[PDB]
Amino acid sequence: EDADEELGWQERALCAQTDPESFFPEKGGSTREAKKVCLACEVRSECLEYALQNDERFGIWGGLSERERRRLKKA
Amino acid sequence: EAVVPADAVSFTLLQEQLHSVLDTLSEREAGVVSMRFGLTDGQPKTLDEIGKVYGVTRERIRQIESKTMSKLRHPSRSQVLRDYL
Amino acid sequence: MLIAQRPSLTEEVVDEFRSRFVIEPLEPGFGYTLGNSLRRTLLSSIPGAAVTSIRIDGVLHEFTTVPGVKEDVTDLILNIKQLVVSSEHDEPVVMYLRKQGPGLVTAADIAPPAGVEVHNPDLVLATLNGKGKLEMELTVERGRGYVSAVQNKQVGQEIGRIPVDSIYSPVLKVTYKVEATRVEQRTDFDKLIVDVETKQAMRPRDAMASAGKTLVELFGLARELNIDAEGIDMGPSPTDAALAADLALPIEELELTVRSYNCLKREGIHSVGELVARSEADLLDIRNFGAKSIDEVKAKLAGMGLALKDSPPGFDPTA
Amino acid sequence: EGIINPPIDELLEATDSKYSLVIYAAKRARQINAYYSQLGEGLLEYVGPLVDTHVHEKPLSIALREINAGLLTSEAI
Amino acid sequence: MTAAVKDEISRLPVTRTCCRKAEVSSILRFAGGLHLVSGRIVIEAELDTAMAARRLKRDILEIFGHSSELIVMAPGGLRRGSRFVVRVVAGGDQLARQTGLVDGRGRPIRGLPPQVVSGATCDAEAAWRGAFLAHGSLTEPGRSSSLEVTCPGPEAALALVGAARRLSIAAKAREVRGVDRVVVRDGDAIGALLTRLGAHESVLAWEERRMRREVRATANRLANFDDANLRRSARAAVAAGARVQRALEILGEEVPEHLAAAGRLRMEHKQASLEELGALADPPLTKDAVAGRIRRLLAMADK
DNA sequence: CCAGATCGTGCGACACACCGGGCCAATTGGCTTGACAC
DNA sequence: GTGTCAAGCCAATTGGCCCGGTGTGTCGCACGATCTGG
Ligand code: SF4
Ligand SMILES: [Zn+2]
Repeated sequence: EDADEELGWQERALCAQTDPESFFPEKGGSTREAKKVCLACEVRSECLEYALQNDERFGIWGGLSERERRRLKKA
Repeated sequence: EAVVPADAVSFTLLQEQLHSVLDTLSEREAGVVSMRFGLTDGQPKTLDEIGKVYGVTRERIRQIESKTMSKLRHPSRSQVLRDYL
Repeated sequence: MLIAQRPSLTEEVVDEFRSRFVIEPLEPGFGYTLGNSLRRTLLSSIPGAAVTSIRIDGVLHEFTTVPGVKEDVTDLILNIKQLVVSSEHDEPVVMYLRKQGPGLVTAADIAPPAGVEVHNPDLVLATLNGKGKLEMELTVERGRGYVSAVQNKQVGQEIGRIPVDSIYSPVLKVTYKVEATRVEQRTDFDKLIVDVETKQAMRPRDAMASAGKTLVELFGLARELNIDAEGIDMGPSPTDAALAADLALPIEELELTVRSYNCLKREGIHSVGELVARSEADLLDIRNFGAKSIDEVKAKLAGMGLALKDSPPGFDPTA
Repeated sequence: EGIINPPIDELLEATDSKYSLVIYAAKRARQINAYYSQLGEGLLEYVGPLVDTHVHEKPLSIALREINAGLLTSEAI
Repeated sequence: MTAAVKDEISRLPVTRTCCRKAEVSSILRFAGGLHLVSGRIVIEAELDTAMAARRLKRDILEIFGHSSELIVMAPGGLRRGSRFVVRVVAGGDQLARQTGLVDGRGRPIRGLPPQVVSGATCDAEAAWRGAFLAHGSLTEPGRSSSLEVTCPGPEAALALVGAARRLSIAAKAREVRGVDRVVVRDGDAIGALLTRLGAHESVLAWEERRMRREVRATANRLANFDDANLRRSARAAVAAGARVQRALEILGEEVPEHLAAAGRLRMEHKQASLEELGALADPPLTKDAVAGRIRRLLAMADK
């Protein structure tokens, strides 16, 4: 369009159009919904890179949970 | 060293937006964040006092703060607050 | 080059015979290139018919008054001048008015010969008092624009002839103006407003069409110098531009009998254009033919009005 | 059309002078603006507009139109 | 059935600007589309409701500043729907950009706009009002009911679920054969939600209906609620018999032997199952024959 | 003509559709306990 | 007394992932009726 400017990859996150509470389950909640949503987001690689760089162990980023991020970070 | 009206109105809008965003969270999470950063009274509090009021461990209180802090810094609730930073 | 914004013409009706046309949005300038041209062509380039001279009676040039009639010579001439007539004879044609007695002599009392007509019989031409008589003759002929009695004075002298000004042009008054109209794009795009007022005979729209045709001919006269010369291309002609939505569509049909669609699909027809034209012979000769199938490819084929054996646009398939 | 609508002569037939008309129209405009601002929240005494409006019309113009049409009355307190 | 509830919802007066913007965005996101033409964009919205088309038209014009068309060509294309298609041509690109459908200088947006999400709870109520107006169905799989709205994608379904959560309600996304929807199975939750949207008369009618009907003890469990469901499919066959009496009002158009016999067996044995009815034929015909015969009887009596 | 498209008819296949009933898994959320830095 | 990290365990979720009745409807197709048309 005529915006001619991009703030970054945040503006192009699919999860913005979806329940923000579904990415932080609670009391035995599931993860299939958010993980399925992430697999269509275009900036998934950028989201995962940002999550790894900031090394936060809460919520799910890039389509992976906290445990998956820990396992990936082990190497 | 005067009050620029644009900056004052911007700060007031930021305060309103922060209160609105913190409302979407649960009561416990919003309360712990408010009493940790002292939004209501401007008096920062230690983790142990927060646990005392909540009757939980200090480390457990530290756990809650991190969860909410990451929740706000997510690519689903950040864009409502990105501009003000 | 491409104009990139095709101007449009819109009419408004003020009275029975008064209109106001708006052309917009014209490129910067171009509100004066074709404003004075339209006004002058309207006012001086449309054929008409009018009275040229009159013969009130055997006695005249007593300008003080014509005996028997209340008014004077000048008022009578003006009333005659207001008359609107239509004629077909190239040569002048003479008609007579023979009202008698007291009363109000009007246009309906005239006795035009064949080939001429008077469009406002209700016009009042004079008033007769004291059992007066008014035996008048009117000569009518065709012309263009406004030509005065000067250029109509006759060297040959006749006792009763009196030449009068002739108003041939159907349009009586034309005015125009231009304004700025663009906000979205850059300003300085011209909007042209022309107010036209004619007489009872002709409507403003016909006058506008005739003037446009005459100007188109006049400027084609110069465009003929080198036909392969680039100009400003309007581009999307409205007629075919609109009809492209249904005439040259690749899809042969959307809703119709499946039997006929299947039969005609694998027989040498893909886009409705290939079928609209040369339909009868193609449907007859080849194995694919139907008696009542015509009803499905003749009447229901006209999505928005169409008959077969019609010339199809876009004969080149955009493969 | 624009800032010359409605005409001042027609408006002055509904009041005593320009000075009173100014305050009359200003008070009505403030009422309309307050009604718009608090329309979503709990109901309040404010009412109007009483005439057809546009997408984003100045409340003062609506107040002047209402005054001209004769849908308002001014008392003395 | 639903039409009355949708009418009550639409006739309701809405005041807060944010709610109106959210409702317009939701309706445009569910039952509307973009039709690229001449390198520009035009917006169409097909609604299967009486006046919600006027509501969307007025809201667009007032809060966004645009002029609509409201062509009443039926949406189904067969002219039977008699439902309204509102179009925006001039400036529709700006409406698309500032309603949330398309933003970020890129493709359209799959789910609900980011602005409707993350807003006051009233904003979520408006989002549900719009979504339930676009599509919807108030089904009764038995005596207790279940709402339904066929969202145009999993992202929209999940967004609606999340918006429901903020209203204290319980919602469940679901998908079948590639088309997905949102279902709230619990009847009490159904009433709770339908109260928020604005409808009350419809809420009262639904509450009285379900309350009176549901209180039919059948020991639950299998073969005790399952027999209750055979009887409920028999009540569905009673509705089919009502369709057969509609066919009788039409006279059935001098039907042949097979369909007449099938209808007679269904009516006389109003509780007998399709298999049981088929077992009653002189030449024993299977459940398939009765199924096809009722299918074709309904097709014939459609008029 | 009479033969395929469309549909009547009919038989079956099969995907649910319950409607509940239950064993186990993910993961994981919450809480604590200890340990290490002030 | 505070502010981090680093494990560790139990528990109610959802959820996977099934058993077990019929039952129903969408398709998936054979025969055949009827119709419209090569
Ligand atoms: S990958 Fe990141 S940005 Fe994309 S939907 Fe998932 S959490 Fe949002
Ligand atoms: Zn709201």
